[PDB]
Amino acid sequence: QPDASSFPSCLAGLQKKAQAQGISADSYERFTSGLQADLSVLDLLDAQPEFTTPLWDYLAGLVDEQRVSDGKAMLAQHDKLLDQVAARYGVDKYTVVAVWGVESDYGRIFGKRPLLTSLSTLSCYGRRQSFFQGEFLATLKLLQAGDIRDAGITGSWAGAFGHTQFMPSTYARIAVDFDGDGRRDLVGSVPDALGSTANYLKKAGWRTGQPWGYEVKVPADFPASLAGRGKRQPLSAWVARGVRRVDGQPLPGGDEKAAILLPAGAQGPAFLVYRNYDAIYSYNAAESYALAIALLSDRLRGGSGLVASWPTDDPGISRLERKQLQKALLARGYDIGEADGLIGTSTRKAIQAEQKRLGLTPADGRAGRKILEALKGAQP
Ligand SMILES: [Ca+2]
Repeated sequence: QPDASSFPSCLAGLQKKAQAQGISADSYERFTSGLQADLSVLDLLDAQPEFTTPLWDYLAGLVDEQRVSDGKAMLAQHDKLLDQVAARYGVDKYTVVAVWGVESDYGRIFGKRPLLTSLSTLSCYGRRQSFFQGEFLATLKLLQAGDIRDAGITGSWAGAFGHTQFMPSTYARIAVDFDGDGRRDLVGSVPDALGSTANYLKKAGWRTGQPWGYEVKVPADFPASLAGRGKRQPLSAWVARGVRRVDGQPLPGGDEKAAILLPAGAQGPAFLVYRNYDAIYSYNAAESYALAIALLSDRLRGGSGLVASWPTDDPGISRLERKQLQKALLARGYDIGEADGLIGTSTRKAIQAEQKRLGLTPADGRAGRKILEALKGAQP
């Protein structure tokens, strides 16, 4: 089993590796002095989840009306900067602000855990030590360079942090100094953050002026077997198969490769995705985040949102509504923690108990509209 007694020898070993890669002993002592193993970070790894979260729950929180209103506020406030970012990297401002909204809520996301604690612990314990050692050493190089200046910086357990939720190795490779002050500051500089977001997408293959894709309508008998991010066909093949834009307009046709996504079955919402969707997808390597960015970018361009409905009687609910649901559960005597809007195991267990009590099916523990409307009390 992991034991805290091994941590000092592990940290001392990493000092020699750090020195070999140009991190000074002074830097290493300054940034790692009083680091302690936090073995609780391993509780979040190779943890089998008890609950399944469908795509429409991710989208209800990532693309909620507050995310859309906040994004339109940022497009207004940062208009001139965003034009300069688009001019310098060839990525449109709606895409850049959509990524900023989904990844960090425009730089407002609470980092639960100190970066250097998570990464040093994961460098010394568990089954991914070599990977996390690279991330740990990349963080120390960024601190030595003064790109990062807060050794107590917080982020995800896996080391994603700042406006962009880059991991340290991504930060090293992709971060830009947009404002030209000699610092690549993705924590405190909105210019550096938006420029780095754009640079990430450019490096991932973004084609200037091309769409991510769009929502489409497929015919009743469209074969679900043809769908998937990996299964591209020329647009002419999709036209031949009766695929159309959701407003009935034809596709462009010709020879450009595109995939159809049917994340919720042959008559659920359908998406035609181009190479720029693949660039977006690379940021989180998860359809939930990739379609959140694409659909938020559609809302920020003044789109009304998804035309098709998800196959549920229980639509997802906003971040504000998740807080209302958590307050409702606390009011009914479920000790689920703070009403922070994060739907974790404690909340989902209380939802499932209420679903079974109320005869709601499925008793899936989802934070959906059905349980919200059932449990809301006074002044939600
Ligand atoms: Ca800068």
